[PDB]
Amino acid sequence: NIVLSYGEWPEYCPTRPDVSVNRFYTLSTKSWKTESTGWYWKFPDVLNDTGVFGQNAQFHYLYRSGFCMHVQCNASKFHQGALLVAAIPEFVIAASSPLYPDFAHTNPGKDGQEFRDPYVLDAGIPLSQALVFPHQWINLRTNNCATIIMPYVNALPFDSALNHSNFGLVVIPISPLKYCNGATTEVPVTLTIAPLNSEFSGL
Amino acid sequence: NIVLSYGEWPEYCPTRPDVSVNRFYTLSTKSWKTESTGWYWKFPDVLNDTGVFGQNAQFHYLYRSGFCMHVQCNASKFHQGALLVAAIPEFVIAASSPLYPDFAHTNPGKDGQEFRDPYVLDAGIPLSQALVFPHQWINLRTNNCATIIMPYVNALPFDSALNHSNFGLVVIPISPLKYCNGATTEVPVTLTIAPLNSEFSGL
Amino acid sequence: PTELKPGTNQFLTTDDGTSPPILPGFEPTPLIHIPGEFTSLLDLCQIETILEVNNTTIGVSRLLIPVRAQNNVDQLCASFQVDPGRNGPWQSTMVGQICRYYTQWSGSLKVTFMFTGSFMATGKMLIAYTPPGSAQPATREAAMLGTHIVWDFGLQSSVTLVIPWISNTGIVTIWYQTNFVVPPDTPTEANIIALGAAQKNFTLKLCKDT
Amino acid sequence: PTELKPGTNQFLTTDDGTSPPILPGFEPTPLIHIPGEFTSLLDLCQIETILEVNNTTIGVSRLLIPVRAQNNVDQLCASFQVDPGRNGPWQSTMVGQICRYYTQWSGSLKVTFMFTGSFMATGKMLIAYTPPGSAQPATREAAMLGTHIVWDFGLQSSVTLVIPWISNTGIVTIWYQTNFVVPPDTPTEANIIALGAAQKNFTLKLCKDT
Amino acid sequence: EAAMLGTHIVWDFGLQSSVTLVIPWISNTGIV
Amino acid sequence: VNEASVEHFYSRAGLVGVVEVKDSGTSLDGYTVWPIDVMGFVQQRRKLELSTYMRFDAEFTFVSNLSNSTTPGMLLQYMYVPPGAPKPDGRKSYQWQTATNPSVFAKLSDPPPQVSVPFMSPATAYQWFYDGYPTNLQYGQCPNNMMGHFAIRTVSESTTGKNVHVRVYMRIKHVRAWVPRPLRSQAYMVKNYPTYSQTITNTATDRASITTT
Amino acid sequence: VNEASVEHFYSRAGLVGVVEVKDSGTSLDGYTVWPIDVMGFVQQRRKLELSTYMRFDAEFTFVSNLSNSTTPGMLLQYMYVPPGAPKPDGRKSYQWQTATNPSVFAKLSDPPPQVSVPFMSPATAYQWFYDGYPTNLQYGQCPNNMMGHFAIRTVSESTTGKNVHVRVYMRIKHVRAWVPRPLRSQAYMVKNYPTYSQTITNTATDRASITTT
Repeated sequence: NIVLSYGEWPEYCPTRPDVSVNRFYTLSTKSWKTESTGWYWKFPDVLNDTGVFGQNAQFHYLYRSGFCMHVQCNASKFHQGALLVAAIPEFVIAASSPLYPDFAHTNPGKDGQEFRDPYVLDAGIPLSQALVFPHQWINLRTNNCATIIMPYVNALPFDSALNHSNFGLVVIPISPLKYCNGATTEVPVTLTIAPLNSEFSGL
Repeated sequence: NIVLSYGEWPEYCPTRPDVSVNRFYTLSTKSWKTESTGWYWKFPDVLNDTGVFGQNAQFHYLYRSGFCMHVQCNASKFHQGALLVAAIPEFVIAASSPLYPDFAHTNPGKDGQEFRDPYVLDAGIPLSQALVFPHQWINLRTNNCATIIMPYVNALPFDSALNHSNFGLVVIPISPLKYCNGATTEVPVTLTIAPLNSEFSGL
Repeated sequence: PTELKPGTNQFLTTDDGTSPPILPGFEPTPLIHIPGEFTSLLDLCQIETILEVNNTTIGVSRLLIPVRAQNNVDQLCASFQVDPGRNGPWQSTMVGQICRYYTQWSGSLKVTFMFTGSFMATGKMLIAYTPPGSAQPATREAAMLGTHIVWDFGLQSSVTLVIPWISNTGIVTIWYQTNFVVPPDTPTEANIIALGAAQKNFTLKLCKDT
Repeated sequence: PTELKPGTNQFLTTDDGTSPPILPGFEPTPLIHIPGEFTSLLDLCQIETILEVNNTTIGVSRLLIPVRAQNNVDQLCASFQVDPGRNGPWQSTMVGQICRYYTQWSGSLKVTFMFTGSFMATGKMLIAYTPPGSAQPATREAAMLGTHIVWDFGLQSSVTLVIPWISNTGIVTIWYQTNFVVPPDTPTEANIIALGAAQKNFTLKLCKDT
Repeated sequence: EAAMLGTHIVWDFGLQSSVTLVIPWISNTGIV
Repeated sequence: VNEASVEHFYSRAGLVGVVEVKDSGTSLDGYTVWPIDVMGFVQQRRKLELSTYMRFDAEFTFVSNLSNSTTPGMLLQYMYVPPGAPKPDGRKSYQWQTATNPSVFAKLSDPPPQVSVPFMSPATAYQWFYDGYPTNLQYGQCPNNMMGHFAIRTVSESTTGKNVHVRVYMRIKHVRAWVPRPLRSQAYMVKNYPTYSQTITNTATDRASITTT
Repeated sequence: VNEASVEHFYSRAGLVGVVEVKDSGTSLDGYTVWPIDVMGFVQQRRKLELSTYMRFDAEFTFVSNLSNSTTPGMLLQYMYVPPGAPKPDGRKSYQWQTATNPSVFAKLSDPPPQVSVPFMSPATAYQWFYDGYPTNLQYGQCPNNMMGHFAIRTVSESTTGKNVHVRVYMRIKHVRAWVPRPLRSQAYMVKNYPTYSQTITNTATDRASITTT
């Protein structure tokens, strides 16, 4: 039903933002085609531009928060295929060589990024074992939605929002999307993220 | 009267066979001639073919049991000579050289095997000291019968019935058979074995 | 008045001793709570992770075993052995990778099957498990006479099989009970994915390099 | 402040010390019950085992001492000394083989005689025991004046003789008291077998290689 | 050997001069 | 179930580096420095990366000899440069004095020197994975995992003609480990970076078919 | 009556093997491996076979010197390869690293190294007699009596010209023994197998007659 990451709720350890910064932020919808592979957002990065959250995170010096993130998918009963959603702390991507990953890959922004090599998760680690992180399944016949709550996990009490990314959210289609002719080609995948117990310091 | 081997009764430590597998199994009769030397059965091997016991022991993966074994001899009062019956755990035969023993010698079957060199027990160990194992005497003037109960003794809790033999039963005529003319030449030696507290696992 | 025994001057070994502090009076940064502390590797064996049953001579397509309408009712979909330390499907699982760091292991395992097809699809599969001594079944009817389960796509989208015990072996096969049934305007083929894990009684012995 | 004594750096010896564990944290497989545990060699001396009295210049025929109708009534069937550590009949016994691993031994022994002839046979034997100082008896009548027993085949099929004490010597001889008596149609010769063992008070000292 | 795997008795002349066998049920068939 | 603990799995002492002073040959320099690196070998690098954060105390031992595996008595200095201090320039450099830098004086004849280093990080734990920039090269680096440099020296007036080989061993004590991470399938390319080769190796070996020893 | 115990009868330390590294001669190899074998000598083989099963802890000591019975200080490595691990191929092989393989570093000058090996069997006891096939050669063999290989090495850059002779001793501790077995009359032919010669030797010596010192 609902996944608590590592068994804990987020909590306070500064100025504490209220309802203005704690609302739901609905990101633009991704389309999952039969040919599609993967996405990863890697926030706090994703909300640094948008809204009041982005205003606080840029002009305050130190940062702490935790996130509720809801992934949900609109498909008919004639569409099939499965997704895997995971939240991986300190998710450090890599370069594949014929060498540093480019900033557009490391900090993809509010629109996320595509996997080149989902099988290695672009980290050189198997996707088979990505189930060791907090995860949920979306099987289009069983369910349309997945929800994960991530508490703040870092070595330091606070850290900077712009330099350091605490974790990343990966949505991968292990079983491809198949549909008979006449059906809608793209199946939309939308992402809604509400920060919880967020604190800012050093305005 | 009756020999408990090493002072213990067999006992459970799986499916437990009942009366169908716990009955008496009478093996074909051996004839002890004045010229005869020795026999050894070396079971569980002997019952792996015969009856319901053999059905269980072949198709189950692991095995445990203990045996009651009754040796008895039909002779008149004009026959003489003595036998020694022993049950030796982990009885490993050998080759005499002018070199591995042949499978017909190591696993003799339901008909047993003859000793070449009873004096060394075909192990290179003296027959004089075979009395250190659980043993009984048959002296044709004193008694016709010998009975030994052997509990399950192994290093492992269960083991395989086909590969590993837990012990062996040796019947040796230390004092040869003599009879005056007109008497029956052969003296029959028959062997009846009832397994006790037998367990099977991994069908 | 003391005497020195044969083992005196040696450092050869894994001995747990006591050394001098190199910086006395130094204060390490204090502990704070970090969520997610794992104190034993034996509960990393117990999470289900995707198992490559396909692994035929492909990428992310090695993780899923295809199923379709095969026009021959009784047929073998797939099979794999149940030993996690051996080279094969279990190398992708987490229980299989941390068995490669130890010499011995024992216990019970479970396997979970998810059917990924459309909501409209219907059928049955037969999932059989053969003990360590026996060779795998030749036919569907030989497979039902042992441990098995019949599993229905429409009613049940996931099924679990607990294999009873294993040591460093048992084979599990999947059979078509029925044909793959669909209404018109629906895709005719689908997938299944397996997830390997270890039970509570699983144990490990004598660490070794991988 | 310590000082090192003259015996410091030596490993020459049988000293019972303490070494470091080479694999700390390793768990040996637990104990289960195995029947037949023997905790002392001194109760292996106490089982009766067959004694080669014959051992004349033959195989399994060396274990048994033949008896027949000898037509001379008073005669010596056989004789053997009573020391188990010495070369001779007692090498076949178990008490004699584990005396060869020790320097000294002392205590009481017993000897058992079984008559293997036919149920129809009848007769008497005289079994005598001569102390360590004295030479063996020349005649039957000299043998009865010391320790002896007369033993009857028909009445008694086995007899026992406890020799009182011995140290690392005593001789036991067997005499014909009567002729060997049989009805017609019966074999005229038979055998006897001896079994050596040690008593409860037997002890061993200062282990040695064999 | 096929006969001992079913109902049987082994009978000894010296020890026992007579033996009895009760056949369990019959109708108007069994062989001994 | 004790051998499956996280504290037993990291237990033993193992070879963390091999270094040489070499003042005999064309190199008359006569000293060496060795930045403490736990992951220098790929066998231990892959076991550590099973965890994102971990906190431990270390125990170092120095097994030293000559090219003959002979150990004549001659005096060596093992100094310790904690993080944030300068390294020696040469044999006679003043950093070989400097009382704050702990040093150990031991002959080749003596049993191996041994000493214990605390937890040196400014953070509460060591980060083996860091997603972010500490301020291209800078991506994924932790400046706060540095433990210090050691730097062995032979105490000599000038130029002995002997090369001294020294082997360093490390134990992990009082270890505590946090959120788990999968084990790397791909081979490593370079020391610090995760980067992997363009040709992907499969995780499981191939068999003839999906049906099938 | 204490000297007749089963625990006193197995008590003392005794020579269980003699091995040599020999990098001086036509053999420049410079190392050796020694599979642990308790029965290597027929005197101890015959005492052990008095029991079918037994369970004990072992204690090893290494007495090492040169061909002169001289012991100059030079560094040796005594590793331990537990059952199920690979052996070293050569002097520089990576198995000489491998932290799981316990190793001891001791000079020839030092008193003999000493270390203690636990009970290593998967079974509850060691089987000196096994009637059966573990799966001709295979008859009567126990794969689970293997204790590991040791493998001494001199720690040397290359090719010293010295042969090192090392003697291994073993103690039996905490011994427990099960069902007794008679002692072998016949001489042994080959190491593992019971096989005996075609010409039988009598157990007791001959005298002139049954009558008769």
